[PDB]
Amino acid sequence: ERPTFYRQELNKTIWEVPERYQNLSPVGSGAYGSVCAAFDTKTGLRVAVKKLSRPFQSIIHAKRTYRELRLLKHMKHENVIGLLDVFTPARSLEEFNDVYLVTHLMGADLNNIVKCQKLTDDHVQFLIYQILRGLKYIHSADIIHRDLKPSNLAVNEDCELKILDFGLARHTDDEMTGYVATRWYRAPEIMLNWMHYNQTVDIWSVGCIMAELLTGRTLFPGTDHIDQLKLILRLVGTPGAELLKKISSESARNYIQSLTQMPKMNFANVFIGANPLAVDLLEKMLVLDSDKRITAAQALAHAYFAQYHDPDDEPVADPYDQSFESRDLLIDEWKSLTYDEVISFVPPPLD
Ligand SMILES: Nc1ncccc1OCc1ccccc1
Repeated sequence: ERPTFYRQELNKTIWEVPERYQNLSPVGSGAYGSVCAAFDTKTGLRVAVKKLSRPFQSIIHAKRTYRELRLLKHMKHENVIGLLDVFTPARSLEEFNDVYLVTHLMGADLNNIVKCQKLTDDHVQFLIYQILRGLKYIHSADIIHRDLKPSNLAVNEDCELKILDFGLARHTDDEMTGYVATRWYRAPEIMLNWMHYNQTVDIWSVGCIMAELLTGRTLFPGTDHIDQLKLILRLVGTPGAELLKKISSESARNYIQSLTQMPKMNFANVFIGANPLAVDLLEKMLVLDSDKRITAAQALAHAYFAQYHDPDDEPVADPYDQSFESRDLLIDEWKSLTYDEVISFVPPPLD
């Protein structure tokens, strides 16, 4: 039942993994955590294996670990990263200390691929279609990604795309500061914390990505939070009184009102030469009032995607119980929860 493990040291650390995984080779330069590429001899799949660092060192870290495992176990969709395997060399709860996770090896992300360059309209159609397809799935389970950007989108030779690296740990203030890609795709309401946010923040990110694929340029490359807000408001216009009401921070509401009023620009003269159907879709995504943005399910039926739309093949997710987020537990309790999820894991059918 229990497989045989073997040990080796790599650039760093003792890795201890089932024999099925061969040819471990350090990847990412540690940008993704401690990650090795490998070949899984049981599936024939090229895989990424992550060893979690100090998963249970604190309450906050124990919960993070549990959170990532729960989320990865839930997701089963062509356009979303899933879990191939999860293991520990530990034989009991008492000795449980390390957690390893296994997924498809991704090669190129959309960032380091389309760096500084425009795509053809049919490629924009197909890439945005798949993002919205994965997002309909994610949103139907009441999961919000929260951090969509080109670097979290993986694409292979045949233009096939998966969404990766969900928002699982809140960013520091410093990484959100200045002229940084980490902030350029973020909805204004969450960038300035105007109000309680919801899944519609992801649709704002999609519009920012779509614009960039059409022009080859960052849509809102702000030098800081406030510079970025000015770039946004110049395009979509300053808030009307209806939206101002919904901003529950008095200080933010007050700052917005200090600004000279501006009308929404003509998108056809911004995105010169673009498919009129693409322009129409951009206007429906890039709307300041989040209540009024188009949803993923609605966008999928938009005429821009007539080439790819298939209502019988755009599935939704099983319900996802997130009650644990409200829950306050000891380190050892989070750890015991995690062990149960490791132990109960069943791999996906190879078909
Ligand atoms: N899939 C990957 N491809 C290349 C480098 C890193 C990758 O993912 C790291 C990972 C593995 C397991 C769970 C979560 C993240």
